[PDB]
Amino acid sequence: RVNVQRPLDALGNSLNSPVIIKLKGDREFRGVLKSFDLHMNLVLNDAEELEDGEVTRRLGTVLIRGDNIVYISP
Amino acid sequence: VNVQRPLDALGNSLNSPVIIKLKGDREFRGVLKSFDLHMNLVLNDAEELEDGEVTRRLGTVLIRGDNIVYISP
Amino acid sequence: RVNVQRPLDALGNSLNSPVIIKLKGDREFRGVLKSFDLHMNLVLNDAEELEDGEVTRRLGTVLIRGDNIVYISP
Amino acid sequence: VNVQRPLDALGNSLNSPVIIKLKGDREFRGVLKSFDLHMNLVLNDAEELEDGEVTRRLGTVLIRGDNIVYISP
Amino acid sequence: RVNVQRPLDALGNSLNSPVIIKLKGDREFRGVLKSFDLHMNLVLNDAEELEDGEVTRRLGTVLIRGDNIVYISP
Amino acid sequence: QRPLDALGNSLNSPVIIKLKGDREFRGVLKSFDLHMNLVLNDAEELEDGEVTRRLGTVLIRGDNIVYISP
Amino acid sequence: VNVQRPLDALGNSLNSPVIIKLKGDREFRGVLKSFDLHMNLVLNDAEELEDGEVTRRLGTVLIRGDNIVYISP
Repeated sequence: RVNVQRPLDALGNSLNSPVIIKLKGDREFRGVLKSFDLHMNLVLNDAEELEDGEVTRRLGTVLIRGDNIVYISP
Repeated sequence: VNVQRPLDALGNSLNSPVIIKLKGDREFRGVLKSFDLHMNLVLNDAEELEDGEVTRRLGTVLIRGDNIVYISP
Repeated sequence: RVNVQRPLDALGNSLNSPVIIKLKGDREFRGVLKSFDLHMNLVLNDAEELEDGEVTRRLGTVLIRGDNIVYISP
Repeated sequence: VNVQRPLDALGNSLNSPVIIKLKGDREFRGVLKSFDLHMNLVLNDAEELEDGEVTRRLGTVLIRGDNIVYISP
Repeated sequence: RVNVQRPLDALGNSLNSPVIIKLKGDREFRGVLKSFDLHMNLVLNDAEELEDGEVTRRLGTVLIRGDNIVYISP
Repeated sequence: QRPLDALGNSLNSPVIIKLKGDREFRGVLKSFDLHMNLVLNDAEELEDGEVTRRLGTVLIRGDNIVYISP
Repeated sequence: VNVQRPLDALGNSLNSPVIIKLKGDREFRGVLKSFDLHMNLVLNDAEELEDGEVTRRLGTVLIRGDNIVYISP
């Protein structure tokens, strides 16, 4: 299901489906996962940005730098 | 655990419940399903805690190793 | 549209197109993407630094250091 | 202790009680079982302290090196 | 004026010309760019530090470490 | 062309280690590497000048160091 | 200074007074004696400042490069 040595496959298993991205310092994105690399840089389509639990705006496409990521959940 | 391989502690916890303490004093409890040398890891049936209070439940979650303070089997 | 393993093709796809940049510390920039590298260092032309939706400064061209970027939205 | 390798101080503390001080004013105590060059390390019968008082017991724990301020063998 | 893959070449375009350096913590420096490396470490001559639009210090020659930089503009 | 020598010339001597967050340590330099990770003996931690705690031996990670004064 | 060698600025400042601005806004002033590519450096007769006023006097101090904002000869 998730190769015990490849945690990032969890992202692969979720391509083109809705995911939750928790960022550092209270930000969060919810959108369709379209792409990602080993650094966890990733692209979401039709994404909503949330700050402190509230929606700030919706972005057609967004590239998130992996270094700002805390966790990802399908 | 080889005195030169701290990560072996992780391998010895695969499929077993663990507590992940993140920076910013955030906490996660769940079943360790995967991990790499950077300590990125996947938990199943996970729960996010805040002051001993579950604030979120996730069936599966990928945690970046850079934000981890400690992992307790 | 973007290769599932190359999140950066989203930037390649946006060369010479308007983009929004969100930096750590909440600073925000808008401009025409002209260049970028794997570190996400990038150059914008006709850039505008924003705050509360207000343009607090304009720069004909600016080089932004990638390590300060949270996200980029084409 | 080789003046060319301070980590030897860790090697000399293997299986002995140590004190770990993390950034953010967090502190741990327990038996050192393993560690690497990054200073990631495992403690057994570990305890987390706050003002000298023991807040919680974690048993086995893997601590990431990047969060360490100092280690008192 | 810069290769789409070489954003740092924007620095080369400013050599011996005045530039504006914005650092973390909302600090700004202006001076003539004299040198720079791949880390964005750079040296300014006749440098001045600004705040609210006014020079708060005159530093003359100064070496600025790249990891503190947010952006650079001609 | 090698500042790390300054430390070498201080081996077995009392030094002052100033860390980030305004924390300060004083002890006898016993060992150190290129990353500036170092070991102090009879180390003393202090705040506002007053010693807060004592450590017979401590390993300090270089990445937390602001400066070292012999 | 060579347009490709920013470090020459330090070379040209050896045995000369310099101002070191550190992250956390601390300020140090003293005579530059040595430095490496990582910008670690040694100052003689260093003085620490705060809001423009001295705080401490040091005879010799080694400053780690990673904490530096800028160095002004």
